Amino acid sequence: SVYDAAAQLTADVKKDLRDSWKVIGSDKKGNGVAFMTTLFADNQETIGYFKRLGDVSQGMANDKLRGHSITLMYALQNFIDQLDNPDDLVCVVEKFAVNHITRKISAAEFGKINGPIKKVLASKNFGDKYANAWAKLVAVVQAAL
Amino acid sequence: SVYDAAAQLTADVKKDLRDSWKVIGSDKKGNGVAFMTTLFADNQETIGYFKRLGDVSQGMANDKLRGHSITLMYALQNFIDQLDNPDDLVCVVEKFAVNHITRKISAAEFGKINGPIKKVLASKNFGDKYANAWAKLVAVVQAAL
Ligand code: HEM
Ligand code: HEM
Repeated sequence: SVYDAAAQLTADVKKDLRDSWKVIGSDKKGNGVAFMTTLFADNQETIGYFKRLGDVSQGMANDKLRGHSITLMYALQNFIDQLDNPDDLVCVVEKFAVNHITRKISAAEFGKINGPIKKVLASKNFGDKYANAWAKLVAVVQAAL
Repeated sequence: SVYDAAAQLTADVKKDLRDSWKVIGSDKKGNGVAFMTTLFADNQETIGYFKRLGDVSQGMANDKLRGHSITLMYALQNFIDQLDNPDDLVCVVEKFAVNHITRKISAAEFGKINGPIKKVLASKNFGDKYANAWAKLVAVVQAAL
């Protein structure tokens, strides 16, 4: 249940998401592409889903991948801004879920993004505490898949 | 080319776009929905395109329509943030273009959003000069359709 999942976003979890997002969200292009390339490096089996992007191994040099990556960061930006209103958070999460449901992405495969996020945050000096806070936000989307 | 359409946006147009977005972009849920409802009111022929959203006459109460409207405002947020780097603006513009190209939305039909934007801007006291600025940004997307 997406509503129960959303209820998991307590005061301290929301604070950690905001604090960390201030840093990660400052460089959407850089951190967005980092999220994606790490995903393709740690989970090669997911690469097939991104056929439209072309050769994802080109990383930042791939215009389609860059455009996709930036936009992805704005989806996360959207979530952060809706944290105060669970009713609004839920409707945007369900909107993005559809984008993935139509691409045949399960909750399990969607969860594979947790690995990249934890790594990127770690390189930014943000540990498990923050990695776990983000896992909860991700869990909200997984509940709609 | 889209690059030609983008690389031509001037400092004065970027200035007006940013000043107006400061206000319009501060209430993404309200202004986003206003954009959509005004479109349906003045261009009823477009309603059929949004069947996934269900009964769009429900307005704000329609969770699907609300989720779509908020997200659309972030697409614009994206555009606004990439104004000083045509290279990034182009890759994101082309990304959103595909979303519409897939729905068979022509450059002419996409331009229908100009009316709603003009009216919403006006409700906030941003005149024709500001409406023309936005028409120029919309044209960047049109160059890609
Ligand atoms: C933090 C997690 C994630 C977020 C916020 C996110 C966000 C997005 C956004 C905004 C889009 C564009 C939607 C559209 O225009 O159709 C997208 C597309 C896509 N996503 Fe995700 N995504 C995430 C994780 C994943 C994961 C882990 C997978 C699969 C293992 C996945 C697979 C896809 C696919 C297949 C597309 C279509 C790409 C294309 O062909 O253009 N996403 N995602
Ligand atoms: C200010 C210009 C506009 C922006 C920024 C914009 C943005 C968006 C975004 C972000 C989506 C979601 C893409 C996805 O997840 O697949 C979308 C969907 C769509 N847009 Fe636009 N759009 C604009 C104008 C228009 C206009 C004028 C039309 C039609 C004349 C149009 C028709 C559609 C349709 C049919 C969809 C699919 C809706 C659905 O089934 O979920 N858009 N748009």
